[PDB]
This record gives sequence, structure tokens and C-alpha cells, in this order.
Amino acid sequence: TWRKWNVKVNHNEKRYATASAIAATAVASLVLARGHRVEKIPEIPLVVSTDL
Amino acid sequence: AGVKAYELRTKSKEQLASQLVDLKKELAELKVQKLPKIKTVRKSIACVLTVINEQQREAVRQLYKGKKYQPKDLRAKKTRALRRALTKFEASQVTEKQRKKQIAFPQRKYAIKA
Amino acid sequence: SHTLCNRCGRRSFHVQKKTCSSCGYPAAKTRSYNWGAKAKRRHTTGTGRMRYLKHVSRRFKNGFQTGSASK
Amino acid sequence: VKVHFDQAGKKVSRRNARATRAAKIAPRPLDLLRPVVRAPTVKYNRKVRAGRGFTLAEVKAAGLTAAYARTIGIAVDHRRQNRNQEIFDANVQRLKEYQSKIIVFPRN
Amino acid sequence: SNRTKFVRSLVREIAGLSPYERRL
Amino acid sequence: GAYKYLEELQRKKQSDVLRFLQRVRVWEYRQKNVIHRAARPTRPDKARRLGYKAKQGFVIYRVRVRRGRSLRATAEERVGRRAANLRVLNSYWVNQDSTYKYFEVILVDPQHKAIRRDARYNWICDPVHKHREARGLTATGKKSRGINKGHKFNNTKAGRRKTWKRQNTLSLWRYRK
Amino acid sequence: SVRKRKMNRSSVGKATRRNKDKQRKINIQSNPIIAANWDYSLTMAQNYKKLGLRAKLQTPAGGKETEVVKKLEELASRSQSEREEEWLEKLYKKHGDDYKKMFFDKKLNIYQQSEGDLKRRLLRWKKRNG
RNA sequence: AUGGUGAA
RNA sequence: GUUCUUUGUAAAGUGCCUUCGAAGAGUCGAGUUGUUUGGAUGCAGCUCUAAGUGGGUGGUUCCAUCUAAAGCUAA
RNA sequence: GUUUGACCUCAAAUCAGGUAGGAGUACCCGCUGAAUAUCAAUAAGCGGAGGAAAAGAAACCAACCGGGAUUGCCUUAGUAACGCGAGUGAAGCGGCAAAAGCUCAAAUUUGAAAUCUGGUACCUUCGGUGCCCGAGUUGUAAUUUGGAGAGGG
Ligand SMILES: [Zn+2]
Repeated sequence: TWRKWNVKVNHNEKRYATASAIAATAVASLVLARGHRVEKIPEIPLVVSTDL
Repeated sequence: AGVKAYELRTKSKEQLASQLVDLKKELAELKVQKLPKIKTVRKSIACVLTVINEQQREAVRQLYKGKKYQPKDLRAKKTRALRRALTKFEASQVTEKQRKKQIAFPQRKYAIKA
Repeated sequence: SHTLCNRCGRRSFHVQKKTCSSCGYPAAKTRSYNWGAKAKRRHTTGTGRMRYLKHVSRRFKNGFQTGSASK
Repeated sequence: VKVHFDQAGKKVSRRNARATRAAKIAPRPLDLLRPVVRAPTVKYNRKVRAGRGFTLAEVKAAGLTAAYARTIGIAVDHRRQNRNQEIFDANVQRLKEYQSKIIVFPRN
Repeated sequence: SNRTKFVRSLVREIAGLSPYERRL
Repeated sequence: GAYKYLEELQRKKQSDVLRFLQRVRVWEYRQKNVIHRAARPTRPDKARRLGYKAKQGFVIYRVRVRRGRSLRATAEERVGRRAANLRVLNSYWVNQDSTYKYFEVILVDPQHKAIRRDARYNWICDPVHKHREARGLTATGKKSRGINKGHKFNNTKAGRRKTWKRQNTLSLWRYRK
Repeated sequence: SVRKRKMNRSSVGKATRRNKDKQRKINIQSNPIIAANWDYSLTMAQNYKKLGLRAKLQTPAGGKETEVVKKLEELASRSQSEREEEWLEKLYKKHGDDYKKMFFDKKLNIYQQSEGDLKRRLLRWKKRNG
């Protein structure tokens, strides 16, 4: 039961990974390669009114 | 099927005993044959005995009405450990000094904004 | 050498020693040892009928209430 | 060998206990006002930290009694002496601010 | 306390001297 | 109060008066059973300062223990085993000689309604106090356990076995430090 | 364990108790004003801030008056026994306002009350009656 | 080594 | 919130003045013998056995801190 | 009094009201305990409790411009220290979780043992009242537990 289960990750590296993931969403080609059917989105990144 | 307890509640001790004797005689007569009626009479016997026991227990409770130290049979069956673990009054008992201190400085309700 | 024991009936009641090696009869305490883990399991509570212990949990859930339903 | 798999469970239980205390102790802030303390062990004397409870002298200088102060949420420690005017003044000011900010409902 | 000293003196006179004290 | 006089008199243990009293009392007890019910304590000041009160519910027992598991602990265990329905609160020394040492133990009956309704003594009625001497919770038991504050009891401040378990365990968090 | 298997096999049935959800939900039970304004959707600290109250007096670890007016407004929401009154009247008639003379009355001042207590009681009686 | 079993 | 009761020259608190002002002995302690500690401490058989402006714990003339030998108490 | 009473002590009753064994046992407390240093206050054994147990509000930690119940975690720290050899191995301070203080002995209620257990009849029955019985004076209630506290104005 005392086998390692959780992996310690530097907070700075965690923030770097999150920032890179957020940035990757700005490229339609990269998003298309992810398998999402974003071929018909009017704009990327997709911005909608707060009323949603 | 069989006798109804709600009908037997109001029957007297002698009537209940007579009914029990009749049911026992019927069961003995049926045993010679060896037949769902046997089950019905057996259930009726148990119902009559239970009604008689219930009447006797309430009579015993009535004769011991209100007086201290009733028979242990009628006493609570909760558990051995709950007869100990001093009752609410004993636990709530507090010395006069502590009561005076509480009255003089009771715990107040307050909030900290202004 | 051994005979039926009233307390347990394990047929381990020594005739000459007049004692049961399994349950410890006639000793008040029931013979048991930590090293006998299998022996403890064979005689641990719950192996029998548990005529009374079964209903304790149910009675506690109701707060050991008494009386009858008000209909 | 003990593994703290319950760490998240322990935190959740502590949060639930705090919420229950708040529900029972809604009006009050769940905490007793503590005094400022200067530590021994010069390696740490520069650091000021909260203490157990205010001294009797500080409570008296604050215009209230220890018995009454406790019922209002002020921690009282009769074991600590006073040997610094600055700390005493800071504790008195903190107690005065607490008294000026607390609201007490009537017992009627 | 004067009362405590008086009680101690009274006890001293009542109890006399201990066997080891008597050696003096 | 007179109890101060009693304490002062008892301070001079080797006084010829206390010697006579002790040698008379030991001889008197030598003709009685090892454990027997005592009508009243022979050291009222000690019992009173130990929490004993002259009211229905308290019991005084005198027990004889062979000289040479302390003697007081043995006496407490014996009285608790014999007085299964009573709780041992405290005990004090009352006599000694070349062959035997005598101690007096005061017991409180939790079944008596007087104790149950006594706000200052109903605490002993809790089941957690059963057989205090058995777990060494009495004054003598705690003293023998080394329970105290300071460097002199660091290794036995609270639990000699507990510290060994604590220093033998391997604490591992979800995220290794 | 053996007992668990026996219970599972027994026809008595388990005494099921479902209370996991009730651990998260706690209803305020110490104030009527807070209950009306308290929102269970927010946390303890968030609810205290919304009400305008402090949930911690000491510097909390880790990173972080429209309602108090009602609490402030909430803040704005003994006699003498007949025998005591008769005793006071007797002394007042016998000595009037002469407190010093009243103090030495051996057969009316049964309890040797001080001049201050006597005058305070007499003033209370006069205010209550005349 | 600890605790038990039967065996004159 | 709602309703009946209080009372009795009853019980407490605040500031001042005044007169007083108790403290766990076969116990602490030393000796020795068994025992534990990586601590030299503590535990334990027994000879003796301490004082009340007294006693315990620590250092360069002593200065710093408490009042043991009783007990209860949720987190 | 060639008697009759106060107690104290000791026995008995198919006396009335009560409790004790044992079971379970992962955790708790105590005793004991192997295979001069090491496996070790482990394994096994015995006794005693609960949902937690123990401990707990210092004859404490420190030598500082001092901290102030107990308990658990990180840190202190694999350091001080020891057996200086293989090896064992702390604790204050610091941060965190949770915080609550109290009760007797001790000095006269003596202008009123004011205290309490039990029996009896009721009621609003985890208890209350009128009466009786007994315990208590070799001390049951209130007033004080060093933060002092007590009689008075
Ligand atoms: Zn058997």
C-alpha cells in the first residue's frame, strides 16, 4: 500500500504547462489535429457574450 | 383465515381460556388424521395465547402503576450499559457554585464587525 | 481418552483430566490464544445463531424505542 | 508503515467540523482574541506571534474583567507576566479595538 | 503565620524527641 | 481547625506516641483477615485531603501485603478485585513493621444514588473509570508510570510504549517530502 | 470477517443509514437573522463576508453594513418583599429620615443593616410607593 | 524461544 | 415567539477604604540493591529521613521560573 | 443494681434496593516477557476500559526585549548526545489542526447539620412535594483553590 501514487510537480512547471495548453487553443490547425470538428467555427478563439 | 386478534382483544380471561381449550382439542383431534386446517388452528392457538399474555402483562403493569421498583420483566430492555451511564437528571446535576458562576457570567452571543 | 463436552461438544473433554482442551471447560474463561488465529476464527462470534446479537444493531438504529405504532 | 491517503479526507472532515461549529456558533467568529507575543530564542525574537491569552494586567487596563472578558471571546492567560511597555500598549490597543468592534445581543 | 508556629511548637512539645534526636 | 494539629503530629512519625499507636494498631490488625471492612479511617486528615467524605457511598478497607508491582499497587489491585462493585479512588499508608506493611484504601460506590447525584463525585460513575488501579490511573499508579513534566520524564512523560511506537513508525505522505 | 459474512447471509437485513449528504449540509441554529440572510451555496468565510462579519480574528493561514444594521437595531429591542416593605415602613415611621438614629434601633432593626443599605432601601421604597 | 496437546 | 410564575429584607459583580490572610510527611531527600534509557534520569525491595519569607529545576556573589507529594475535564 | 439502659464490635435472613465475573479485542492502559552490546520494553502470556483510550491545565520550557493545558503533523534532525565500532538516537524554540477551565485539604454556619440515602401517598414520573426512618458531629451543605481569598463600610 505504500507504493508511490502521486507525483510531485513544480508549481512553475505546472503553470508553464497550463499556459502552453491555453496558447495551443489559439491555433485552428492545432485544434483540428486534436480531433475537434471546429471546421465551421466563425472565429478562433471563440468569444461569446456574457449572457451565455 | 383463522381468528382475528382485534376481535380477541375484548374477550375476557375465562372466554380466552375456553377458546384456547377448544382450539387445543381441535388440534388434538386433527393430529390423529395427519390438511391446512392444522396450520390454521395452530396459528389460532398462538394468537389466543399471545392475547392472554398481553392482557396479563397489562394487568401486572396496572397493579404496579406508578410505584417504584417494578418487576424487572416490565423494565426497559434497552441494554446493560444504558441502565448505567447515569440518567439525564444525574448527568445534568451541577454544584451551586458552578450555577452561580454561570448565572453571573453566562456565555454571550456576539459578532465582530463594529 | 476424550469425550463429548457439554459447553462445546467437540469431543475433547479429557476423561482423566476432566477438562476440555478446546474450550477450556470447566474453566470460566473460554480457551483461546493469539497464535491460534484459525482456532479463534473457528470459534469467533458470528459462527453460531447469534439469537440476540443480531437485533442489537437494528434496535440501536431506533434509539431503543419502546411502545407501539400510533396508526 | 502509515500512508496518509486520508489527507484529503482529513481536510474535508476538518472543514465539515468548522462548518458545524459555525452553524452552532454562527454569531461568534469561532476564535478568541489573542495577544501579540515576542518569542524567546533570539533566532526568533524578531518575530512577533499570537499568544494564548491576555494577561490579567492587560485585561484590567482594557476596562474589563477576565471573567466578563472570557464570555465576550477574549483569551485570558494568568501565567504570562508583563515586562515590555510596547507589547502591553499593543495588547491594550487590540483589546480596545475588539471592544469597540464587538456587538453583544441583549440577554432579555 | 503565628498560629502555624504555635501549632508546630505544641506538636514538638507533645511528641518529645525522636529516638535519633534523643542521641543529642 | 484540628486537622492542622493532626498533620503536624503525623509529621513526627518516629515520636514515642506514634510508635506506641502503630505497634498497638498493627497487633490489633494482626488478628483480623488480610482484607476487611474498616468502620472509619484511622488518619482522618489524610483521607479528607485525599477526597474522602463521611457520607453514604464511601467505604474504607484495610489490606495487608507481604513486605519485599509496588506494595501500594498490589493493595489497590487486591481491593479492586475483591470490591468489584466499588471504584478505588486513593489509598494511604497507615502502618509498617519488619514483616508486613499496611495501607488504607478509600472506595466510592457508584451504584449508591448519593454518589450518582453528587455533582462533585458522580464523575467516577462513568464506565471509563472502571478498575482505575488496573490501568494504573491511581495516584500510586501514575507515579509508578513516570507521568510528569520536565526533562526528568521526557522518555516517560505520557506513555513509555507510545513513544517507542511513534519513533518506530514510518510516516509517508501522498507527496514525498 | 465471519460476522460480516453471517450478517450478509442472514435474512434479518442491514440497518441501512444514508447520511453522507447530510454531512455537507449544516443549517444555522444559533441566530434568526443569520438564517434569513445566510446562503448555503457559499462557504463559511464567503457567507461571513456577505453578511459583513469576521470569520477569523488571527491572521489566517494560506492565501485568501446593510446586514449588521439589523444586528445593531436588535440591541434596542426587582422590588421589595411585603415583609421587607412592612419592616421598612416601621423604621421610617419610628425614625423618619434619621438614619443614624434608625441604625441604633435595637427592637426594630433586627438585622444590623448599615446606614447605606438602610437609606438605599428606604429610597427604593419611597420611589416605588412614596 | 512463547503458548498448548496426550502420554505412568 | 407563545403562557404561568417570581420575592426573599435572596445570590452575585464593579471601584474605593478598612481588619485579617490556610497551602497534600514514611512525603522530598541521601544510601544500597534489581530494572529501563543512545537519555545519565526515571521505575522498584529496604536502613534513615527533611523545612516553611520553606521546597524543586538551571550559571557564573548568588540571579531566572513554579509551588510537587489529590482529583475531573470535549476538541 | 445477686438489675436496667447508651453505644462500639462481630455473626446470621431463601430480607428490601443494587453491582461484579464472561464474551469480543485492530487501537488504548498496566504487569510480565525470549529465541553483557544487537533482534527487544518486539514475539507470546495475564489483567482492565471506550468509541476512541492515555495525558491534560507546570515544583514546565528557557537564560531570552522571554513563551504559558494536553495531544497529533512538518521542521528542529539523522543534529545534540551516547555506544565513537558496527549502530541507537532525543527534546526547547518556529509553523500548522483544535483551544475551556476547574473541584477538595486546608482559617467557626455555631444566631439554629442549614446536608444527604431509603420507606410511605400523590403529581406535571430519567423527577418534585408532606411525613417518617437512618447516615452524618471522628464533619454532611454554602462561602476560598494562590489569578489569591475572607469579616465589615
Ligand atoms: Zn469443550
